[PDB]
Amino acid sequence: ELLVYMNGEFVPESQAKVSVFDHGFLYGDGVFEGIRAYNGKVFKLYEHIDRLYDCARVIDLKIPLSKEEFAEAILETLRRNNLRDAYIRPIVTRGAGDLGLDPRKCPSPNVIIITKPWKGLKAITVAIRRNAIDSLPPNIKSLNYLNNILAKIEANAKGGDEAIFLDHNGYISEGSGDNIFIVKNGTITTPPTLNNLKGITRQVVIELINELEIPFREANIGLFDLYSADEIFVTGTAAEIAPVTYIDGRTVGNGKPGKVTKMLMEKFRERTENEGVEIY
Amino acid sequence: ELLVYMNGEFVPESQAKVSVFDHGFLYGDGVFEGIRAYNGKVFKLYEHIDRLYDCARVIDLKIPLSKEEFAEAILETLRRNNLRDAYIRPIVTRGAGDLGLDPRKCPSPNVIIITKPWEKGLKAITVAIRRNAIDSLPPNIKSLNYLNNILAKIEANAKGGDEAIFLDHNGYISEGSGDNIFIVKNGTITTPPTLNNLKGITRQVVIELINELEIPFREANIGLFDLYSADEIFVTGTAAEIAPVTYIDGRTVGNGKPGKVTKMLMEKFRERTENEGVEIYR
Amino acid sequence: ELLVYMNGEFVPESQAKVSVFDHGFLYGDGVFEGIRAYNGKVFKLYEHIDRLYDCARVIDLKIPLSKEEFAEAILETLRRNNLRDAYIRPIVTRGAGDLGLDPRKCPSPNVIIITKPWKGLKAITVAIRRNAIDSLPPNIKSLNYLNNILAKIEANAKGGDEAIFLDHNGYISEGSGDNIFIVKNGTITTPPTLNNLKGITRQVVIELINELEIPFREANIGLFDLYSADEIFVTGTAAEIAPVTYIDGRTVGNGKPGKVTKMLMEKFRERTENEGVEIY
Amino acid sequence: ELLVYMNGEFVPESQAKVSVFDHGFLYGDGVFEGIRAYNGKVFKLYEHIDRLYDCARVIDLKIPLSKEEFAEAILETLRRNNLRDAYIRPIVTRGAGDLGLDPRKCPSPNVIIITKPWEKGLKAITVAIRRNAIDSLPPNIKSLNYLNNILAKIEANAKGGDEAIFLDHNGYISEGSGDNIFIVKNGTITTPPTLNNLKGITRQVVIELINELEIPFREANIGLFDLYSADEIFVTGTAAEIAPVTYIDGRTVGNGKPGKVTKMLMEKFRERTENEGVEIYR
Amino acid sequence: ELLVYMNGEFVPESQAKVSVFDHGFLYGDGVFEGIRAYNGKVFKLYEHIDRLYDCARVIDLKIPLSKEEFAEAILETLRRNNLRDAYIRPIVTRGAGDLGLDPRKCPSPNVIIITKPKLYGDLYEKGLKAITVAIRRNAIDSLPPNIKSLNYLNNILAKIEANAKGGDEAIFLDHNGYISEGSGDNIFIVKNGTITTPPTLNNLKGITRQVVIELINELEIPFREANIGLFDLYSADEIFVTGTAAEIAPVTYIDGRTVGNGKPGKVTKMLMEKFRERTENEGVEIY
Amino acid sequence: ELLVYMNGEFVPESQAKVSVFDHGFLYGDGVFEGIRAYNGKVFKLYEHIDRLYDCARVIDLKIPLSKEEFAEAILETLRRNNLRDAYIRPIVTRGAGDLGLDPRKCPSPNVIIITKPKLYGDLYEKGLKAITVAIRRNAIDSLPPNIKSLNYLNNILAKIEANAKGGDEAIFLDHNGYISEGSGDNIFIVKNGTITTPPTLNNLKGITRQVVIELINELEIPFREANIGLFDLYSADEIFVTGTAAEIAPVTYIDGRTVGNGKPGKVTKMLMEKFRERTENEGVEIY
Ligand SMILES: *Cc1c(COP(=O)(O)O)cnc(C)c1O
Ligand SMILES: *Cc1c(COP(=O)(O)O)cnc(C)c1O
Ligand SMILES: *Cc1c(COP(=O)(O)O)cnc(C)c1O
Ligand SMILES: *Cc1c(COP(=O)(O)O)cnc(C)c1O
Ligand SMILES: *Cc1c(COP(=O)(O)O)cnc(C)c1O
Ligand SMILES: *Cc1c(COP(=O)(O)O)cnc(C)c1O
Repeated sequence: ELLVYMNGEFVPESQAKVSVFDHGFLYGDGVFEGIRAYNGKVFKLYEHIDRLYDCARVIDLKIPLSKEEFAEAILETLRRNNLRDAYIRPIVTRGAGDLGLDPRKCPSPNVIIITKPWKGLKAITVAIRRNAIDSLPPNIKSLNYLNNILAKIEANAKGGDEAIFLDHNGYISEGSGDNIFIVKNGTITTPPTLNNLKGITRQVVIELINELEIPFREANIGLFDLYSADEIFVTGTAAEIAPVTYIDGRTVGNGKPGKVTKMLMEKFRERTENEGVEIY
Repeated sequence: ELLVYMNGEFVPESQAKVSVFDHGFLYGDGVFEGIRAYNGKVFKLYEHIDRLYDCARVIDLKIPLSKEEFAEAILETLRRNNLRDAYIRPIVTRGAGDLGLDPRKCPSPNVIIITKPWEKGLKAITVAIRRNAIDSLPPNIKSLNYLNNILAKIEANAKGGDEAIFLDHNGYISEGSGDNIFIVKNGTITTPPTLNNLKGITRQVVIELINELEIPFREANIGLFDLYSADEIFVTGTAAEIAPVTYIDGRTVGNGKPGKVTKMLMEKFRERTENEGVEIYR
Repeated sequence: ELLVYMNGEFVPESQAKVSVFDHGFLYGDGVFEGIRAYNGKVFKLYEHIDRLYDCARVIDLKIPLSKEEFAEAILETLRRNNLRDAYIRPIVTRGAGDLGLDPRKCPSPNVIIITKPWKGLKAITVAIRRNAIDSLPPNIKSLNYLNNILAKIEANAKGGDEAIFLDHNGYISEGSGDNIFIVKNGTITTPPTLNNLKGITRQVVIELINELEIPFREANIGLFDLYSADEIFVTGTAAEIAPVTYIDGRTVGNGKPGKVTKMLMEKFRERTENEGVEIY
Repeated sequence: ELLVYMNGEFVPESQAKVSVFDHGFLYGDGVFEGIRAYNGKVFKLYEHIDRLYDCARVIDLKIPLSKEEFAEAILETLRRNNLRDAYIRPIVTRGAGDLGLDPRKCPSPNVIIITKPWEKGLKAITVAIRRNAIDSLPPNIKSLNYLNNILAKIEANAKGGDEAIFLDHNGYISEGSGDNIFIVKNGTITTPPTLNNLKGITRQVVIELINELEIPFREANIGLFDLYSADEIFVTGTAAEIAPVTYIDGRTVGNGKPGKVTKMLMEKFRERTENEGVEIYR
Repeated sequence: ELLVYMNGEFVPESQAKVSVFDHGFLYGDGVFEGIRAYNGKVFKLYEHIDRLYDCARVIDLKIPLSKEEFAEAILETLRRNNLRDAYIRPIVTRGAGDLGLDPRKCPSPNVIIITKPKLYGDLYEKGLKAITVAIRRNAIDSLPPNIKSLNYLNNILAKIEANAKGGDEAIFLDHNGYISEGSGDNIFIVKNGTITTPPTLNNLKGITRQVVIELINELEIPFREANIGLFDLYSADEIFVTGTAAEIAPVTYIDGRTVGNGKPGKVTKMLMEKFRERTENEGVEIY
Repeated sequence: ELLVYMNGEFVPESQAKVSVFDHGFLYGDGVFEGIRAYNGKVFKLYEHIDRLYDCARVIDLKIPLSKEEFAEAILETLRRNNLRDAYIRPIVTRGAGDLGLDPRKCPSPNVIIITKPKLYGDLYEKGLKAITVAIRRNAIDSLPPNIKSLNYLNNILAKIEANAKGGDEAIFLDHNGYISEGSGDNIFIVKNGTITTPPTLNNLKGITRQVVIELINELEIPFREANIGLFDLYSADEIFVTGTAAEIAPVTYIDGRTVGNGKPGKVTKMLMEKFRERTENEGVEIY
């Protein structure tokens, strides 16, 4: 049985439980990460940690471990589970307090680390818009994911593998759990991150694009751009690079993964084979 | 030790815990209520349950109890704890599934019920952060995604406020971080339409009291100009009841003491909580 | 073969054609109506005419017939086709001018009248928003219907019989071609018309609701209201009252037409049997 | 008499007519282009066709000609009319179907090609009506729904303007009613990003000329403040080419005469239309 | 020479000047009113004063006079100039401070009251030609339009558009595309015998507007306070605007378009006559 | 007593007054500048003048002085008061007209120049405590924030919030939720060694801001002009604001939250020192 890190103890999965009084559970008042181990090494471990700490700062939550201790803890929980290929979900919550909202009454944050062993998508645009930048900033990878879940429920009902959000301005934002890229006449465009999330996989992809010297723009786009694109793909830690071959039932290109997307998938695979922090 | 209802079992508080795999924890993927018991009667029990079932429907969650069984579970939890004056927090979550978002992989929801035992105004401040928008995370869902509200509270804590007041994206007043808002100006009471806030049970009772008293009343969008020129402000909710707001953004509301109308509504509300409700021990 | 009214001539359907230089065709620069004849009488003929003329005024288009002459023309084209149960599509365009946009160069509007013989809907909310009140006012029943068509294309791809628009504020607007009503705990709500279209069928329905003394509100609503509604229906000249029994795959009530909706359908049917202008 | 291309036939202008059942007429359900021929060569023929096919794809319309065949049809229509200096208007519509909206009932699109034979600035005015929004009726589609643009022109006609200037809902400058917009301020040229307007072929040529001349250039959102303080303004499009704007909202732009930079771009553009294009008679 | 009230002193017009350091001047940091005297009586004097004090409260400015003392000051300045028919402009400013924004550094508000002695033209025959402006009304959460403040550049910019674009009157929309008001007057429309006017939130809670609604309800004309848009303006049977200085002004053309027959409408004309009657029959006696 | 330039005359401060009928006073209808003299030299004098003339053009106001005559007037008013270190406030107003809004009825603008003799405190140690305000910045299509106008009540309202809410400095968002600026200073952030500042569209095209970007590019610090939001502010390593009066001011706390260690950051401190050097080495000689 896999062990979960809970505040420094390793607890079997079936017994890994949090107080119902934890503000993480009552109010989604916490932050989280998603990280992959490939063949014994943790891909972009430090970058993910840095984002976690930034998100914690945004919600005014003090993580009770230094960054190095957090990295050790992630590594120790993979070893304890004897994992080499894994998805890792670190979570930091506000902890318990009074029953109300007030985070000043919550003296002890809680730290959890879950480790689990490890043709394109039909995407649909959803009616629901992404969380606004001045209500629930979407750059926060928080435990408030019901915006994302409502979009997923739409896609499930409407013939889609993946939901695509616009923002309130009508700009394309992202998928429900992944950043979005388009290819047109050989130029790649992706939205600026402000209205979506500063994806680590997106950042790797951009480095690859610039190394391949493929023309690239970070620019807001709309429905006209999605429906006229030669290729679409989405990016994220779990999905990696995933081709999107239909959009609202419309065929993208010939309906199979495009040339630029398949090229980047191969380069991305190479980076995951060659980089990372050693677990053992 | 108080006991927590958990899927039909009564569990000591200290051991009342949920799987870290529950999407309620992972994603705030659930709904909740807040209910008061006053001297052995639950106030507005059925209006709370009905709202819970509406919010669950909006997030496409089937609660695995009939409404009648939910009512019985709440009353039984109160009884097991010997409570007569209490605050009650029902929660329903999506339960566990895959580690990803998709609620279709979540076969079994969790039902939890927490019971706890139970003139100067509030100083309010308006916050920079806007209310969750009606086409992103509709504020009418009393869900476990409460970081909008907590972000507002963090502002109020830093800015000298007991209560944070939200605007929406249009610039319309919305509500407090956990309470609806009313103003009084030249004998007329105005409160925002519920669309950009939440359909409060307390707010509804108060409208009823207003209409009994024949005080002129409007449900209409308002802005900062209205807050800053009001004769009285108050907020409403299950825990706070009716709470006068005596300062706004450091500005004195009337004479800084609770206003004539607010006080009259406070008295009438107290009478309702004394005289109506569902009896726990019967 | 059915005849079409074209500027006072009656022209067989197969030869009923408009100059490609008509600004109606080049730029959708015209207005239109939809009207039903039931058993020899034209339902709300004068109301539809009045709306046509209001829409023409909004686009600064002078209709070259008085209102009475327009009514005569509609009646004459139904008689000429010997119709008793019909859909009528009157259309007024800018006419031809210079090839550019300028309506001042277009001296002669064109008047066309088409007459054709005559479980709920699964509705889906669409990603595209309704035309804005200060860009292309949706109260104009104009020949610019591509907003409406793009929504229809979404619904067709996404498992829907009917598309439902929000506006830019997130408020519910209407269906792609019909007004929307909801029923909850016995109260009926419909949006104010500003962000949709002042439907004649909607107006009849409201009169019926007030005669049945059913609690009613004209109030903006959102997704929360649609997904928690006991009943939904849409209204329009062609559709009449149409029950909506699914919304984004979610069951409305028991998945069959609700009690209040079926009651109004029966009352509406009675009004169409008893009112109208006689054709013969 | 000039002939119009209509689904492969060449029809005298006076008899070139489409079914009143065509959704192009009923609902403006189609796309169009605008193209110039200069001294027996078509300027930017392929960039126009490519845009037509993009706009058709966005409205989910399959044009029943390959791009190469469309190019041949345009050139043949010009030849049949003996034209050398011309304005060309290709149109593709959805064709006829049911009388209702649904494009699935429309089996056969219509292809039409119209050919016509072919220093003081414009007075511009800003209009009240905003540009069609990017998530309602995306302005980048050169569709037959042009009433947004005609409403603007009606304003300009009533308000003393040769050209109407749109803002978008954010308050950003968008474009003219049928032309893109550029400003010049202290030696730098700025033009809006295309998202809230239309990806003009003329605008693209002009950016190329700007970059050849090494004049500092920005693609950036601008507002009224920028228009009202500009040293020069000009608009661009196939019919107008580069048109100086010498007044804005009655305010004089520079000295009221076309500006130094605008004039230099006008000369360079004229050279391109003289020297590049697809030959009609070859 | 007319006298201007200036903090209790009465100063000839030509000498009535304020320090260049008054934040009223530097920053538009103050509030104002517009009130009319008709035939020796001040119309809605106490209502205008109540609004002044609310606007002041909104900008966190304490007016150093009781409401009753302000009413006496207005009446006194009228008497000292011997006026029977007049327009009155009370102004309260923040006063002088440091050069910076901060109102805490400003100890002493200035109170000024200007008093000055109807538009030429047969308003039963000839209305205003209105244009809708590109600029939008100041937003309810940036510079709330309900404040009758010295910040009137939004309003002046709209007037400049109108001046340039062949209008006598500028009409604002708000950011939502809802009709707001004219540059200085609330707006009403009439359609199929029903009168509509926007809620006041996006414009200003006009006292003339309020009087007109009272007259409307007396006449039993169907009435709606609702948001409206361009479609409503362009299809209206009648349009008029309202405010203290101009009273009820018909709008007979909008953005080119003829309203009705291009003359003031029947409803408008009836309201104009009733309003003028109202101004003869009510008011606070100056003498 | 210091003298104030007033349409060519030099008037002692205490006598420097403007008519209550000047539309500058009634309506905030005018434009201004803020310029500093350091050690006998005026810093970016011609740039400030160019901005004044652009703001005037935006509000359709013709300044009745050539740019060169305006430069001489500023220099002259400094010399007449014998200043070496000073803050200069040129103002141009619409002038007097009729009582109404209409700027056509206003024949004669007023030109005023105020000249007055650094914030107390170790700015290498102690920064500003900033709060984000509920009120949004004036919108780009209602009252364009790029205009340095006499309509500063949006800015004063934000300051009032800050005063009440424990801030030294108010920070505005715009209607889109993008960070705009402080109430009177542009804003910069620093994160992982990259500096970001908003495009000027939703705020004001600051001259201090422009100087700072020049210094940044000299230092080869990575730099982005991009929109940003609350997430960016709350996670920034450093924050500072910029403007003529305050120069470069570190912001060490935002809405409760400690920025870095609560002291001015390394990048900020380097820019402050370089900026001060710049102000010693450039400028138009007064004498
Ligand atoms: C985690 C996440 C992403 C992608 O981030 P990576 O760092 O590539 O895994 C994108 N969007 C949302 C909403 C997410 O939660
Ligand atoms: C629960 C709640 C309310 C008010 O609810 P009552 O039903 O009166 O307890 C108001 N606003 C928010 C955000 C809430 O969560
Ligand atoms: C015609 C129309 C309606 C309904 O109008 P009726 O007068 O009931 O037929 C609603 N919405 C749209 C978009 C329409 O075109
Ligand atoms: C066609 C068009 C343009 C400019 O196009 P060119 O391709 O340069 O002819 C600009 N705006 C609108 C609205 C248009 O229809
Ligand atoms: C004063 C004013 C009005 C009209 O108010 P009255 O009280 O009727 O004089 C309307 N709009 C604006 C902007 C105003 O300043
Ligand atoms: C003057 C001003 C600035 C700063 O500009 P500087 O030219 O650097 O003095 C920034 N914001 C506002 C609102 C201002 O008035």
